[PDB]
Amino acid sequence: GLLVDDAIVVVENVERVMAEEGLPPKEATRKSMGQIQGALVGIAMVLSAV
Amino acid sequence: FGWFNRMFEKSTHHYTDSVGGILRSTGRYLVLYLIIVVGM
Amino acid sequence: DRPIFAWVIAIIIMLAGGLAILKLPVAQYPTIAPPAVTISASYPG
Amino acid sequence: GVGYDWTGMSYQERLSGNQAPSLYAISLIVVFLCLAALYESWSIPFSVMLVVPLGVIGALLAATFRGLTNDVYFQVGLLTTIGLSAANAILIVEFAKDLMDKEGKGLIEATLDAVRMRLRPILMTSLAFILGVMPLVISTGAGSGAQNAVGTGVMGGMVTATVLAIFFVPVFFVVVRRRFSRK
Repeated sequence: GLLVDDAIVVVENVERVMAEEGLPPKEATRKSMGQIQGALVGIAMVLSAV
Repeated sequence: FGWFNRMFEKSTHHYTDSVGGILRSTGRYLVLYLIIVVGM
Repeated sequence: DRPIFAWVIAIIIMLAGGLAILKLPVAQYPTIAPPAVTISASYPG
Repeated sequence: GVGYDWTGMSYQERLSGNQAPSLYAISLIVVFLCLAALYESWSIPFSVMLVVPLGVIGALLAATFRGLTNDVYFQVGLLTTIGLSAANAILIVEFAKDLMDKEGKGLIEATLDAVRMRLRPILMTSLAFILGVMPLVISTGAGSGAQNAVGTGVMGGMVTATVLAIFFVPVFFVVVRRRFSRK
């Protein structure tokens, strides 16, 4: 599971921002991970915590 | 056609304003959480 | 440089050394001796 | 002069007891800790830390209402559905506190906006998960008694970690009830 689910967010977030923001290119991906910066590193650091 | 239509109706009110319904309340879940925690 | 991150790094270095002090009971020395393997036989009388 | 002693099953020093209280202990001192990395305050490590019983509740429900019992596969099965459940809570708490602070306010009226655009992941993440653990829960009553023990403890603990963690108790009360009302 886990591995599919940590990747599902960044794949979806681009499909999410194109439907919302309207902007289609690479710059749409760019800003998605702006809200998933610690939601990748920190979550992994507390995944390992258990 | 409209398969996206089902959860879109579930999103607004049936989820969004439903959450705005229990944030309007809060009180009941101070003990319901404890019912879940001490129940487990 | 913000504080909350560093003040957690200290806790890692706190708990890592706090678990390493659990080498109790820690012996005085450090083995200095060049290894001594001894053979012994007894022929009575 | 009859003095007792213990041997093989007499452990020695192992089991689940004297293992679990030091297992979850440092699985709590660090769970709280790195939940402050890029997160900071004493708020957020309750905005996630306390979403754990939403996972457990269904895991024992799956164990008790089936006949299965607390083994190693249920032990680690309880452990996966706890950080995986976090990866949804800490994910919406991210969306929430990034809608505040870094963005422009939202005591109640941006917590909704945060939880208005990600129910795709939080549900399809779970949907692909539930069904991925479905060949484990049964499918084989001969191939393994291990896949059943590993799988039932997951999805049972997952369904409640999905439905009760999508709208019910801890969630939202995580950024509202567990941040303010006091400070």
